[PDB]
Amino acid sequence: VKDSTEYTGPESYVAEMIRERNLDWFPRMRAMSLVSSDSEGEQNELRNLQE
Amino acid sequence: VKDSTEYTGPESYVAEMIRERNLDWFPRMRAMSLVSSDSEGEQNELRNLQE
Repeated sequence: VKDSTEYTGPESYVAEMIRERNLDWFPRMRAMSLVSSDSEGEQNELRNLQE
Repeated sequence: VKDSTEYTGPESYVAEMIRERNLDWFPRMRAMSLVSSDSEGEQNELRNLQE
């Protein structure tokens, strides 16, 4: 010691206490992805939106 | 025998045981889509981000 956790818380716790431990949570996964999908999120969003 | 489942575980379971069976789961649806939406996800993301 040781420280861390332990110390942280425990120590404180102890011291003190309460809670610590736990809650619930642990493990589961939740995120893982979910936060990893967020990583692709900043990996495509600002890239295309700047390019 | 037979183987497958059976064997696977059962056988072982037996041997052994624990757990196986179951848990919771089954069915529901959851994904289916959901994994299918993931299929569109690789079907557009890397496509546009390479093109």
